[PDB]
Formats: sequence, C-alpha cells, structure tokens
Amino acid sequence: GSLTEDGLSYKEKFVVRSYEVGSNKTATVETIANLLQEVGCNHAQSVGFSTDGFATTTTMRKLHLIWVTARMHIEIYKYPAWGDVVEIETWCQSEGRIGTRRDWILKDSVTGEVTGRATSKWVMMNQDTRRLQKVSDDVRDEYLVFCPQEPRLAFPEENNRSLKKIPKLEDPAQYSMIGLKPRRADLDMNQHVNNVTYIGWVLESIPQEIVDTHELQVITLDYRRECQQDDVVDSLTTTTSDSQFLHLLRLSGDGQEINRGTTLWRKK
Amino acid sequence: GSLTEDGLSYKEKFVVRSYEVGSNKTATVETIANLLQEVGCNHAQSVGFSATTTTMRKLHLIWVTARMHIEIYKYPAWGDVVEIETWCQSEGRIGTRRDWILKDSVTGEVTGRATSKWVMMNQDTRRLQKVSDDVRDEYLVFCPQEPRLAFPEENNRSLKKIPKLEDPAQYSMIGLKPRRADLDMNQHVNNVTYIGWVLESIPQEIVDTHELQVITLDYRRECQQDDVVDSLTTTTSNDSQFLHLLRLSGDGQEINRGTTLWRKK
Ligand SMILES: CNc1nccc2ccccc12
Ligand SMILES: CNc1nccc2ccccc12
Repeated sequence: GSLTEDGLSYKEKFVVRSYEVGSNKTATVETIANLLQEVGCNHAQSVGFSTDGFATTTTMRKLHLIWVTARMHIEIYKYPAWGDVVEIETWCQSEGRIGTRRDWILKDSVTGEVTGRATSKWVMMNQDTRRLQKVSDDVRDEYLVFCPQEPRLAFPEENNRSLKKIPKLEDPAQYSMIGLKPRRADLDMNQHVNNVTYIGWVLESIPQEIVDTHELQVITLDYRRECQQDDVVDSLTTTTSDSQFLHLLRLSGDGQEINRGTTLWRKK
Repeated sequence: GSLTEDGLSYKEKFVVRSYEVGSNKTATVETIANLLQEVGCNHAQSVGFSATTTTMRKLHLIWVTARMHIEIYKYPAWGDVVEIETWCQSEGRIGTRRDWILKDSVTGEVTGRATSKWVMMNQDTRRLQKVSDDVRDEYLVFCPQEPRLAFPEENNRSLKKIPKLEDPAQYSMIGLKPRRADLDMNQHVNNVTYIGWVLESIPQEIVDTHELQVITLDYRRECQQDDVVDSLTTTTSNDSQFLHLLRLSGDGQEINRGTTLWRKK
C-alpha cells in the first residue's frame, strides 16, 4: 500500500482469501470491514500516528485520549470474489469539535469500477474514565495537515443513508440470537473486542433464509457501549419493510444497550 | 504465490495484518492456521483440483482432516512478511499428508512447521474409506516421490497418541457456539475454529506469561451450525503442557482431543 501523490489519502490492494468468503464464494461484509480497518491502520502508520487502532497523536498520548467509533456505515454494490483483487482508497477529515470522519472507496482492480463505499464517525474519549470530549485546537492542527482541506465525501448526496437517525427496537423482537460471547480471536491487540465482531453479532439474528436468498446492500451501525471480554450479548432483529431490518445488541443480563443498527438487503 | 521450479511444492508470502495479531503484536496461532489453509488451497488450484479429483467428485468423496500438528519457534510480527512453502504426500491407502514450512522472508530462517493427516470420506454417509489406485495415481504426479517431511525426527511430537481427558477437568469454557464468520464457503465450521475453542479453556494467566510452542489436534466429529460445545483442559506437566477435550454440551459426544506445549516468555 501507499499514500497517493498529494499525500492526503492512502491506497492498498488485497487478494480475497478462501477462508474470507461465504456460501456465494464472495467476501463476507465482516471480511470487508476487516480490510477497511487494515487500510485505516496502514494510512495512520504511513503518516507517523499510533498504530494500535486509536490513531493517537503526541498530545493525545500524554492526556490519555483515544479515538473511538461512534458509527460505521457500509454500502456494497458487488462483493469481490475469492481470488479477486480489490483496491481500497481511504482518507480522514476533521468535523470541527465533534470529532473525525474516516471514508473509504472500494474498487474492482481489473475494471476500475466502484464496488463499494464506507464512512465512519469517530469521537475523542479519555481511555480511563471513558468520558467523551470535544476536539481541542492543539489536536485539530496536528491532524489537519494529513486531511484534504476542501470537503471530500464518500457519501455526498443530500439526506443520504449514512446520516439517518436510528430508533430503538421495542420488545418483543421478531427474531433473536442469545448468549453470544467473544472468544480470543474476537479481541484486538489491546484485548478489547474488535469493532467488526459487533457487525457479526448484529447479523446473527437475521434468519438463514434471508441470507440464502438476499445480498446485504447497506449496514449502518451505532456504537454506544463496549462489550467486555466476560460480557454476554443478545442480538435482536425486527423487519421494518427489498428487505429492511432494525437491530439491537444488548447485554444478556441487565439489557444494557451496546449497539443499534439497520440493514438493507436486495433479492438475489 | 507460485509452484516451485520442479512443480512439486507451492510457496506464498503474506504480510501480517493489524487484526491478525494478539497482545504481543505478533500473529495468533489461528492466523497461522488460516494462512496454512490458504496456501493449501492455492496449491490445489494451481494444479487443477477443486481438493477433489475427477474420480472423487463423481463418487461423492472428499478429503477431511484427521489430525493437525503445528510448531511455532517465532510468531511473525504485525507488518512482517512470512513465506510459507507447502507440499502433499500419499501415505498408501491410509490417506494423504500435507506439510508446511514457515520462514521469515527477510532472514530466511525457519520460524515454524506444520503437518496434517487427511482421510477419504463419502460426503453424504460420512463413511471413511481406503484410498483406491485410481485416486492414488491421479494425485501422485503432484507429490514428491522420495519422502519429504516437515517432521523427520525419530520420535517426533506429531505422531504421539493422545489420551481422553477424564472428568473432572481442571479448567473449562462452556456453551461455545459458531457464528457465520466461523463457517467456510460450504457452510461447515472451519477447522481453525476448533483450534480457537480448544485454546478458550487455557487460563488467561498462562496466555499472558507464556507463548504457545506446539499444538496437536485430533478431529473425531464435526460440530454442526446449531451444535453447542464445551472446551475442557487439564495441566499434565519451565514448560507447561495441557490435555484438551472438545465435546458437545448436551450428550458429551467427543468432537476433538488435543495437547498443547507452552514456554515461559
Ligand atoms: C475497540 N476499542 C475500544 N472501543 C471502545 C472503547 C474503548 C476504550 C478504551 C480502549 C479501547 C476501546
Ligand atoms: C470442514 N468440512 C468438513 N469437515 C468434516 C466433515 C465434513 C463432511 C462433509 C463436508 C465437509 C466436512
């Protein structure tokens, strides 16, 4: 992989692996989400930031501050096949004091056509107290020299799906998958549950018949609270409709919300 | 990746990814096991298999893993390039063997090695069978004729008999279930998931202060998509050794048995 000519974005190619594909012999949405995080990490390393998933700067490290995902939005037009080469371009933008945004464009390497796009909202948090804060001038200036100055959006359209408000699923859920627990392979290098695991847990409550006859086109996921290594999760889904669903991940015991989301599926 | 000059083995390079590493910023044993299966699949494609032969496909026959044995001397770091060479050998009518050698691409030194035993099974009835001459001849032209072993030693760890863990287990992890990411392209639980489930019953203190050196895993029965598994471990031992058992949560039906060897960091 490499930073582009102007140094304001990063590109990387990936060959889709045999264990990365589902029943249609094309990459799963979790494989796509892992590749998005991999190219994001390689972009941060290339410009001298922390590589542990937090993309931390000098002044953030001293203050015990980290970047955490608030929302992930992914739209796939065509899933790359096993053995195919996918090219992913990524860039970051400051969103004033609110936080940062990381965007991605996925392309078929052979044809050059756009096969997918993604966007993510990140907020600043103290890693110890878990308290959120606005972005200071000191931190904005340090990130701004690595971001395009004019707006560059993967989702430019007015009132697009990436900015919609997600409601809270009401009991009873139409479908559920209970007792979901992370194993060591679900953890990152910091022993925290990887953000992609939550995407998998959301999808666990979609019936197998939908998965077998439909393709996932859009997924929007809000992150409210983290699942700890010894926590247990319940995944809930209700049809709201193409097939659309409303999703809720909550702790198995007290019912504490960890995530909420929506998915849109197209008939094969 | 590519077949080597003589066409009897296959090599491929991999750059270790950020999500593929553990707490020490080096590849997990499950990442290694996934790379081993990926290079095995690329070797099969390069010589025209899909790893069934023409005779196997009409008879509804498949190769299934009976045992996996992996030894790691040094886990590759995040961002490091690892080179893996793999080859197959026929073991008469018993089945086949796939071997691997892992090397650090920069230094060229051997950082790991692995071996696996495969048996022929009817896809539908799940009945095992001896390898016929028709199948044997079809794959022999893709294998070295003289023996080539990743584990040549006289009394090596890859061929040891594994006993059945006796209740009560010293440690356990209960209620393990596969999710869709644990399934392969055929909707079967990926062989690497079982390695993860075995390791789930090792205490976090061992993982935090030791490095996994050797893992030997026998495959007896498959975990179905709607099955639930219990992972059991008992210490058998500067080095720590454990005996492992995976069994179905309900009836206690054995699915796997294994052993692990860990060295102090
Ligand atoms: C995936 N990592 C994380 N997600 C949420 C909150 C976190 C707080 C501290 C360190 C890591 C965190
Ligand atoms: C990982 N795949 C498998 N493991 C065991 C038995 C199997 C039987 C039929 C098809 C696939 C099988």
